[PDB]
Amino acid sequence: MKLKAIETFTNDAVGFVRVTTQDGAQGWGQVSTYHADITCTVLHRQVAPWMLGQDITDLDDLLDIVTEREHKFPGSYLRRAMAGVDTAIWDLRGKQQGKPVAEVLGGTPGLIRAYASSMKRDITPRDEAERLKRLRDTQGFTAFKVRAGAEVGRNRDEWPGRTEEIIPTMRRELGDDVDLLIDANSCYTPDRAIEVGHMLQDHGFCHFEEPCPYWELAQTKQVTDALDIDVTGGEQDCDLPTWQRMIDMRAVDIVQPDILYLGGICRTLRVVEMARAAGLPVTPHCANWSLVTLFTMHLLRAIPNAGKYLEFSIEGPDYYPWQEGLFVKTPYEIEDGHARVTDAPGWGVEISPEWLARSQYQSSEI
Amino acid sequence: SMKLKAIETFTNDAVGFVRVTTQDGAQGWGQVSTYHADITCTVLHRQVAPWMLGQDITDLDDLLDIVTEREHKFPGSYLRRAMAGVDTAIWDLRGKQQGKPVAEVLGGTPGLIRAYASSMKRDITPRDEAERLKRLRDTQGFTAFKVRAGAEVGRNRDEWPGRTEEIIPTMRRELGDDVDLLIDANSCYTPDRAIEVGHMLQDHGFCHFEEPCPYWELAQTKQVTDALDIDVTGGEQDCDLPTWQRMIDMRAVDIVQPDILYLGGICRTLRVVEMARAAGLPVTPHCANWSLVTLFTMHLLRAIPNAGKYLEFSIEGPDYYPWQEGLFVKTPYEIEDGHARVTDAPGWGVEISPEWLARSQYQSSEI
Ligand SMILES: [Cl-]
Ligand SMILES: [Cl-]
Ligand SMILES: [Mg+2]
Ligand SMILES: [Mg+2]
Ligand SMILES: [Mg+2]
Ligand SMILES: [Mg+2]
Repeated sequence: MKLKAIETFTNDAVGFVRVTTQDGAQGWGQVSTYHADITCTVLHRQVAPWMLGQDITDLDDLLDIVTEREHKFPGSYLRRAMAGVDTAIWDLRGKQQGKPVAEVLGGTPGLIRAYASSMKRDITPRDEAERLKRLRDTQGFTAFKVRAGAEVGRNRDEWPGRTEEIIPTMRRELGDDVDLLIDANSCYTPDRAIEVGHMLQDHGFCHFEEPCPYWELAQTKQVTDALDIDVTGGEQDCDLPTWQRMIDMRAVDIVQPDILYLGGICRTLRVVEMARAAGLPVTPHCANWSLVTLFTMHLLRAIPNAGKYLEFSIEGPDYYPWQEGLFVKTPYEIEDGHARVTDAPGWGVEISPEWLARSQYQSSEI
Repeated sequence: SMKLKAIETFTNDAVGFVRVTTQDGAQGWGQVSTYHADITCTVLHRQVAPWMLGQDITDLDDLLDIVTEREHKFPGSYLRRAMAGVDTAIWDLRGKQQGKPVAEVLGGTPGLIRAYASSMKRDITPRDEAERLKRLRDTQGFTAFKVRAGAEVGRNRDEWPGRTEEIIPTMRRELGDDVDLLIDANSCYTPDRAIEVGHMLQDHGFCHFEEPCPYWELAQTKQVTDALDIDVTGGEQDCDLPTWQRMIDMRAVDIVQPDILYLGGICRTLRVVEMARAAGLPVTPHCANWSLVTLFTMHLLRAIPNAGKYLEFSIEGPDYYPWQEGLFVKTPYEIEDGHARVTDAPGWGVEISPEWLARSQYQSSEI
């Protein structure tokens, strides 16, 4: 229908969005995490003005108008902001139809296999394998991702030999009955990445993520065509034209869009379409317990070319202190290695009234 | 001293200035890109200052790369708009430390730069547009003029039926045969429609066709460039260096037009200038208002080896840019027979208005 108001409730780490249509119906979404306060300022300054009082039936076209009206601001922030209104609108639709978003998207509620994703690089290989082994046995995870090199470390490792050690260590401690994934986070050059690539293949890994600087498509494509193991990437890509370019030249084997970094469900679905047309699987990026993971769970239960599993961060409050207490009831309980999309209308989650009380509020209305 | 001790911003919603201070106490003034400058300044302190404070600014290029790598999850305009403010303040500091205008620090010399009168309006009839530009031709001495075609990112639609068809011959008729005529479509057309418009431009001697197609569709722009004889230009919204490399490598345009502040500063703009230089392409930067962006461009144009034909010079008044009034103690934009001037004053050679600063929103970061 038509939007009458857009409100944001945020702190520096995460911000939630509530949209209200003319008839009074409301929906809840979330902008991308990290510097969420800046993102919400951008939302009211450059997104709300173009969406308020407009028909949201053709959301794709409306979001395009936003980016065209703000064409002088290509990049992350505008899209992180857009994602908040988009996701709130989908929650609205689900609640209006009495269906979870997965169903509105043409899918069905149910379980989704998840892979335990480690975010740490400072942690020692021994301690990593140890905590992931406990999760394998207590939570039922059958897929695990660890870190390689140093974050955008210009070919330098977290420390001499960490990557060499962590590769075999993980396969040794977790056994041969689990899937192993690794993420270099744009640390290596095509050649250094190829070196590491072989060490990975020798130990059974099946996922080599962001081996080279993500903005250097060519370098990445060199690794992808040089290795047999799957090379993946795309989490930092929020530009659709660049997405099409990446998929046409096939710089990767698996595409990994982040629903919120990309600009919402609608825009992510465009990448999903580009991916299937090229016959590529979609394994989204979602690295924390904000709503980004839940949004991805609904998406994976609806798209025809979904990857093998849902990225599920296994970090605690020491890494993500801000994600504690966000919801009345967490939607992230794991059941034998799987997450669950329930039949609750919309996203099926409630933002903590206490968290909202402490948030910074801002509204845009017509 | 070459180590930053502090970074301060003075801003309002339209424009924000940056002052940097080295450990020895030396200071330089720069500016972040205009428009939602308050947000840009917030981004500057949150995502730029933390990586630059306390560091040696001798190799500013590498330091700026570190900023983009540390903030790799934030590709896009805002981070670069913020970085541009620290970068330009550092160049002012260097010029002042050396007693030289930035143009000289960059390897160039002070002097005149030919400017082209740039109209920003589409909601102005071809008749009134020609009239005001003709008067500027006679009173200011401009010999180059740029007007607008189509509707801004108008999806092939014109501001109104037939406006572009009328404005082309009107400018040539009214301004005469002895002036250069440029036009900017601001991403309005599809390649086919742009080519039709291109033919009209060529039929009336225009020499510059800017941003004919959506700027993010390099292949579309290239099709136009390849089909038309008239120079096709673009690049003002491009802040990504690898995209710049792709655009130049594929020869999508005939003239590159980086905006010093949208691109992230002088250092980063110089990287694009070099890409263009090696490829044999000229550089005609974008600078659309009387904030410091135009002055920064003036200094750059007095130094690069592959400069284009002229400096973009906005001729809009306070009805269009109310916020650019009273920014400086003395305007650096007085025109002399169609030319702007870079003086030998150290640094940028300008002083921010104390009154404007008094009314600004202040924020500082220091170590
Ligand atoms: Cl941005
Ligand atoms: Cl860049
Ligand atoms: Mg990753
Ligand atoms: Mg391969
Ligand atoms: Mg232009
Ligand atoms: Mg040509």
